[PDB]
Amino acid sequence: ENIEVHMLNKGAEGAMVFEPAYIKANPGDTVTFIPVDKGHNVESIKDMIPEGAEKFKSKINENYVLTVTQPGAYLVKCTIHYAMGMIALIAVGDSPANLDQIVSAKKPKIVQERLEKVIASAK
Ligand SMILES: [Cu+2]
Repeated sequence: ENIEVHMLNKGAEGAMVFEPAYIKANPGDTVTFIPVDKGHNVESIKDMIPEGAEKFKSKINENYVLTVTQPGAYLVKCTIHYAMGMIALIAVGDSPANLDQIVSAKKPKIVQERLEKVIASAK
């Protein structure tokens, strides 16, 4: 299956967001990131992707189709607006083994609050 994600300057949760910012997927699924607004990209955060998944980085303003394989949680960001809270969390499979680690990992205070909200009122 495919899951469409939009990158926007302004969304329900504020400025610089991924909608949806919580993505539940299965191995083999694809996630397509569409920058409806310009000046955005998608990139995996170091140490916040699973076991053997490979890191990735898209081009600014480009549509990017990610194929998810390894089960576990992935924290991704917009390289350009990471500091302002632009993140999305992808959960591949049930009970992702690295979720608690990611939630504890060090990262900007604004992304943390955003991350807390996506796991809470959502899932
Ligand atoms: Cu951005």
